[PDB]
Amino acid sequence: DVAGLTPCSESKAFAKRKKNEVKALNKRLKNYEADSAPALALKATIARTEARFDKYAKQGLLCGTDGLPHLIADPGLALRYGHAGDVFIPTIGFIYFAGWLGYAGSKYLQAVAATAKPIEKEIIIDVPLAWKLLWEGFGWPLRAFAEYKNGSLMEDDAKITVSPR
Amino acid sequence: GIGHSMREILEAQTPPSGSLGAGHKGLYDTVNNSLHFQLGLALASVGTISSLVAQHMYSLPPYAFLAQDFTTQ
Amino acid sequence: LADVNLVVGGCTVGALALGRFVFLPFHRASLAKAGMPKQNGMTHLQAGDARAEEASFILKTNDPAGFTVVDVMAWGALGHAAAFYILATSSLGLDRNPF
Amino acid sequence: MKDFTTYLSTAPVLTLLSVTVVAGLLIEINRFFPDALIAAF
Amino acid sequence: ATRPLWQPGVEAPKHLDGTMPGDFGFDPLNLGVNKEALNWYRNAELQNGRWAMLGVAGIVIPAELTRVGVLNVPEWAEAGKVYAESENAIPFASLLMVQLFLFNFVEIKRWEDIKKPGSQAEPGSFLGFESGFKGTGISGYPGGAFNPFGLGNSSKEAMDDLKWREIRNGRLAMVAFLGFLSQHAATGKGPLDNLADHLADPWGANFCSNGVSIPSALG
Amino acid sequence: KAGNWLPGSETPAYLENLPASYGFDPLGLAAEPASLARFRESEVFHGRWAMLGAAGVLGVEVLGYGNWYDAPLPLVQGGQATYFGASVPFDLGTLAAIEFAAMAGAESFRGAAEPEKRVYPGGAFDPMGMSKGNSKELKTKEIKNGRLAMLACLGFAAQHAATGASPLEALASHLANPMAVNFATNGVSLPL
Amino acid sequence: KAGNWLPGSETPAYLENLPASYGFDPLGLAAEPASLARFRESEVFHGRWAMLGAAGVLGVEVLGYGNWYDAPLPLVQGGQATYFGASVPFDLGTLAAIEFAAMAGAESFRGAAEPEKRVYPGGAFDPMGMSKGNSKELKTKEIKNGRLAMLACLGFAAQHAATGASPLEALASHLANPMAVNFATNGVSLPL
Ligand code: CLA
Ligand code: CLA
Ligand SMILES: CC1=C[C@H](O)CC(C)(C)[C@H]1/C=C/C(C)=C/C=C/C(C)=C/C=C/C=C(C)/C=C/C=C(C)/C=C/C1=C(C)C[C@H](O)CC1(C)C
Ligand SMILES: CC1=C[C@H](O)CC(C)(C)[C@H]1/C=C/C(C)=C/C=C/C(C)=C/C=C/C=C(C)/C=C/C=C(C)/C=C/C1=C(C)C[C@H](O)CC1(C)C
Ligand SMILES: CC1=C[C@H](O)CC(C)(C)[C@H]1/C=C/C(C)=C/C=C/C(C)=C/C=C/C=C(C)/C=C/C=C(C)/C=C/C1=C(C)C[C@H](O)CC1(C)C
Ligand SMILES: NCC(=O)NCC(=O)O
Repeated sequence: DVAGLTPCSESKAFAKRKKNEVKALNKRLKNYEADSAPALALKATIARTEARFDKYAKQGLLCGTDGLPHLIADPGLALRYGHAGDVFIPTIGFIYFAGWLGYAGSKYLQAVAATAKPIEKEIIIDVPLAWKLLWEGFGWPLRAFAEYKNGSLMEDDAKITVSPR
Repeated sequence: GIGHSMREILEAQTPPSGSLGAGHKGLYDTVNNSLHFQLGLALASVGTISSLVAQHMYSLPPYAFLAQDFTTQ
Repeated sequence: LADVNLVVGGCTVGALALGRFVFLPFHRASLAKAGMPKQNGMTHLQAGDARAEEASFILKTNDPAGFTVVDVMAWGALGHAAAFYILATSSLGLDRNPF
Repeated sequence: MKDFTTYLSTAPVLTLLSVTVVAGLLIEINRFFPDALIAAF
Repeated sequence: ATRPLWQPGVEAPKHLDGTMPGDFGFDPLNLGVNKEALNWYRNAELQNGRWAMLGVAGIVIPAELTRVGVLNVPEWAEAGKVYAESENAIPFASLLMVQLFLFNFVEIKRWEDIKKPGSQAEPGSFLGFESGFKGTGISGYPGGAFNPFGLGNSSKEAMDDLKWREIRNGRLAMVAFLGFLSQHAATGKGPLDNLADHLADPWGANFCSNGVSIPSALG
Repeated sequence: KAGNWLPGSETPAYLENLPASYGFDPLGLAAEPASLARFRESEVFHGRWAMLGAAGVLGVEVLGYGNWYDAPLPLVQGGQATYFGASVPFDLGTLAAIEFAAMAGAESFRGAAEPEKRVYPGGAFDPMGMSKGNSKELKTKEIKNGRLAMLACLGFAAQHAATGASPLEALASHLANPMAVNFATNGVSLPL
Repeated sequence: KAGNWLPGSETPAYLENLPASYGFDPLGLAAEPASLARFRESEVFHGRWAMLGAAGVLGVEVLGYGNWYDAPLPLVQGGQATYFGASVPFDLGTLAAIEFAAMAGAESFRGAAEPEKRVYPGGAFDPMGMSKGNSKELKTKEIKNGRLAMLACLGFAAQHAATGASPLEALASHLANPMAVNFATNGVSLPL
C-alpha cells in the first residue's frame, strides 16, 4: 500500500478480471470439438492468460480501484516497498542499452571521420568496424565517464559554429 | 526624496565571478525604451494569470451557486 | 489588546527615533548611491517630465541631520503599521501555535 | 563477391537486416518470456 | 612484446605494452585506451582483487573448517543474519555507518594517493606518521607501514614476480567470488557443497541442472 | 597557514595569509577579493554568535533550567518568562521591540565603520588590551572555536529535529550504548 | 647501543645514540628526523604512564582493596566512590570535569617548551639532582622499564578481556595449575 493501492494478489477486481477473461475464452471454446486446432489454440491462449495473471499476482504489483497493475516511478518509494523493477531497474536497463547503441554510433562516427572519404563510409558501412565498435560499446558507461573526466568527450565552444546572433 | 531607482537595482544585480556576465547592465533602458519588451512581459504575465483564473475558479468556486451550473464552469 | 494609545504612540516614537538616529546614515548612503531614477542616461526631469521634479519642500530643512517631513511620515507610517499589526495579533485569542 | 558484400553493407540493406534481427530477437524474447510487465528479477 | 598473451595469434593492443603486472594483452572492449583511465582501472583491479581474495578466503577456509569439524562456521550467505540475531548484536545500519566512516577516512587518503603518488607523505599531515606514506612511485603499492616483512624490495624483479602472483591470485579469487554468488543464487548450498555434488555426478550435477542458469521457458 | 584539509591536494592561492586558513574552498566561493572579505567578516561574526549560542545551550542544561527548546514556551500560551528561575514583566511583543531597537542600534553602528573595524575593532572592545603581542594566533583560535561552535549549534538543531531530546541527554544516551543509539538508529537520518 | 634486536641484522642509522636502542624499526616509522623526535617523547611518556598504571593496578590488587576493572563500576549505580575507605562525595560529572581541567592545564603548560624540555626537563621534577652524573644509562633503564610496564598494562587489558579475572588471581591460578590454566587453554587465544 504505497499510494492507496492494494496488491493484486489480494485485490478482488484482479481476480474478477481474470475470471472474466477466462470465461470469455471458454465461451469461445464452446463452439469447436475438443481436439481441433482452434481448440488447442484457445487452450494455449487460456494457459497464457492464467499464467500472466498468476505471475502478476506473484510479482507483487499494485492494483487500483479495479484490477489493473500500477507502476511506481519514484526511487525510495519503490526501493523500500520492493517495486524497483517497475521503473527503476528498467530505467537502468534502458540507460545501459541506449548508451551502448549511442556510444557505438558515436565511435563509428569518429572512426570514419578521420578516413579518406568519410562521406562514403556512412552509406557504405564498414561492417567489421561496426561489429567491433558495437562489441566495444558494451563498456559504454566507463568509457564515457573516462572520456568526460579526460575532457575529450565534449568540444570547445570556440570550435563550434553558431549563427551571428 | 525617498524610494528606489530601479535602474540602480538592476545595476546592483550583478553576481561576481562573471556568472551572469554583466548581470542586468542596462536592462532598465532596454525595458523602458522598448514598447515590445513591455508588451511581451505584460502579455506573459496576463496569460499566466488567465491560466491561474481558469485553474482556480473551477476548484475554488467563488460565486454563489457556481459549480452546480456545470455548463458555466 | 493592551491600550491602543500607548502601543501606537510608543511604536511611532520608536520608529521615528530609530529612523532619525539609528537608520539615518545607511538610508542616506542608499539614497546617495541610488539617487535619481535615470532614463537613457539623464533623469526623468532632464528628459522633460516636469512632474518628476524634486519637490522643494524636502530639499531644505532646519533639521541638523536633514530629517525631512517625508522621512518623518514614512517612519511614522512604518511604526503605525507595526503597532496595528501587534495590536491586531494580540486581539485574537486563538491557538496559532504549531504545538 | 566484394561488390555484392559492399551492396550488403549499404545503408538500406544493413538497416533492414538490423531491424529484422532486432525485431526477431524481441519477438522470440516475447515468445519465450511473454507478458513481462516489469523487470522482476 | 613477445610475452604470452590471452590469444596465441592475436597481437596485444597498443595501449598494453607489458609493463603492468598481469598484462596478457586482454582488452577486447578497449576500456583502457586512455592512460589515466588505464591507471585508474589498474588501481581498481588491485583493490577488487585484494578484497575478493580476502572475501574468498573468509568464505572457503571457514566453510572447509566447518566441513572437517573445526570452529563450525555457518554459511557465508546467511552469516549476516546469524550475527544479526545475537543478544548483543550491533544494528545493521549503525554497523554499516561505522564501517563506511572508517573506510571514508582511509580511502580518501588512498584516493589522493591515486592522483598524486606522493600525496600523503608531506610533513605535518599526521602526528609524525606521514613518513610512512612515501609510496614506491606506483599507486596501489604503498609499502612503508604496509609490507612489514619487506618481501620483494631486494632485486626489483623479485617484486615484479610477486606483483604478477598477486594479480593472478586476485583475478582467480574475483572469478571465484562471482562463482560463489552465482552458485548460491541458483543452488541454496555452499561452494564446497556444490563442489561435492559435482564430484558425485559431473554429468548430472552442474549449471545445467540448477534450473536457474538455463531458463525453464526455453526448455 | 598550518593545515591542508586535503593533505594530498593543492589549496587555492587566495587562502594563504588569512588566519585559520586550511585552504578549504573546494567550491571556489571566494575567488573574488570582495567576496572573500565579506565571507571573512561573516565567518568571524557567525563564529562569535555561535559561540555565545552554544555556551548558552550548554549553560542552561548544566545549570538546570530546561533545554534551548522549551525556553520560549513559558512566554507563549500564558506569559511570565524566567531567567535563572526568576521573573520578568515583559511579554513577547515588547521583548521583540526592545531587542529590535537595541540590535538595530548596535548593528547600524558596527556596520557603518571601517571594514577592518567591522570585524576587529580595538579600544573599548579590548578593555585590558590582550590583542597585543601577535594576534594572528589568537585570531586563529577565535575562528577555530567559532567553527566548532557553528558545528555544535547546527548539531543541536539537527539532533532536536531528528530525536527530539536535549543535547546533554542525547550525549548521555550516546554514551550509554554507542553501538545502537547513534544517528543511524533513528528513522529520520537514514531512510531505511 | 647494547643489543641489535635480531642477533644479526642491518641496523638503522638513526637508532644508535638513542638510549635503550636496539635498532627495532622494521616499519621505518622514524626515517624522518621529526618523526623520530616526536616518537621518542611519545615513547618516554607512554613508558612513564605505563609504569604509573602498572604500579596502580598492582597496588590496588595486592593491598586488598579491589580490582582495577571494578574501579569505575560503583561510580554510577547511585554514586559514592571508594579510595582507602573514603566516602568522597564526588559524582561522575564533576569528577570528569575536574580531571579534564587538570589534564588540560598540565598538558598545555607542559608541551609548549623546547623539544628536549618537553620530554627531559629539570627543576622541580628532579629535586634530588641525580640526572646529572651519567644520564644515558639511567635513560636506558627508564625506557626499558617503561617498555616492560607497557607490556604489563596491555597484558592486564588482554587478560581481563580473555578470562575476565584479576591479575594476581590469574597469576595465582596459573601457579596452582600450570597445565589447564594458561593463555592457551581458554577459547579466545588459541582457536586450534
Ligand atoms: C548513433 C548516432 C546518434 C547519436 C550518438 C545521437 C545523439 C544525440 N542526439 Mg541524435 N539523431 C540521430 C543519431 C544520433 N543521435 C539520427 C540518425 C537522427 C535522425 C533521425 C537524429 C536526430 C536527432 C534529433 C532531432 C535530436 C537528436 C538529439 C540528440 C542528443 C540527445 C540525446 C538523444 O538520444 O536524442 C534522441 C536521438 C534520436 C531520436 C535519434 C536516434 C536514432 C538512432 C537510434 C540512432 C542511430 C543509430 C546508429 C545508426 C547506430 C550506428 C552503429 C555503428 C556501430 C555503425 C544526443 C547527444 C536531440 C538534441 O539535440 O538534444 C540536445 C534532438 O533534438 N537527434
Ligand atoms: C535591525 C537590526 C539589525 C541590523 C540593522 C543588522 C545589520 C547587519 N547585520 Mg545583523 N543581526 C541582527 C540584527 C541586525 N543586523 C540580529 C538580531 C541577529 C541575530 C543575533 C543578527 C546576526 C547577524 C549575523 C550572523 C551577521 C549579521 C550581519 C549584518 C551586516 C551585513 C548586512 C546584511 O545583513 O546583509 C543583508 C541582509 C539580508 C540578506 C537580510 C536577510 C537576513 C537573513 C536572516 C539572513 C539569511 C541567512 C540565513 C539565516 C542562512 C542562509 C541559508 C543557509 C541555511 C544555507 C549588517 C550591517 C553579517 C555581517 O557581519 O556582515 C557580513 C553577519 O554575518 N547579523
Ligand atoms: C578484463 C576485462 C577487460 C575487457 O576489455 C572487458 C571485460 C571482459 C569486461 C573484462 C573482464 C572483466 C571481469 C571478468 C570482471 C569481473 C570482476 C569481478 C568478478 C570482480 C569481483 C570482485 C569481488 C569482490 C571485491 C568480493 C569481495 C567479497 C567479500 C569482501 C566477501 C565478504 C564476505 C565474507 C568474507 C563472508 C561473509 O559471510 C559474507 C561476506 C560479507 C559477503
Ligand atoms: C566553507 C565552505 C566553502 C566550501 O567551498 C563549500 C562549503 C562546503 C559549503 C563550505 C562549508 C560551509 C559550512 C559548513 C557552513 C556552515 C555554517 C554554519 C553551521 C553556521 C552556523 C551558525 C550558527 C549560529 C550563528 C548559531 C547561533 C546560535 C544562537 C545565537 C543560539 C541562540 C539561542 C540560545 C543561546 C538558546 C535559546 O534557548 C534559543 C536561542 C535563542 C536560539
Ligand atoms: C616500536 C614499533 C615500530 C616498529 O617499526 C613497528 C611496531 C612493531 C608497530 C612497533 C611496536 C609497537 C608496540 C609494541 C607498541 C606497544 C605499545 C604499548 C604496549 C603501549 C601501552 C601503553 C599502556 C598504557 C599507557 C597503560 C596505562 C595504564 C593506566 C594509565 C592505568 C590506569 C588505571 C590504574 C592505575 C588502575 C585503576 O584501577 C584503573 C585505571 C584508572 C585505568
Ligand atoms: N610545537 C609543539 C609540538 O611540536 N608538539 C608535538 C607533540 O605533541 O609532541
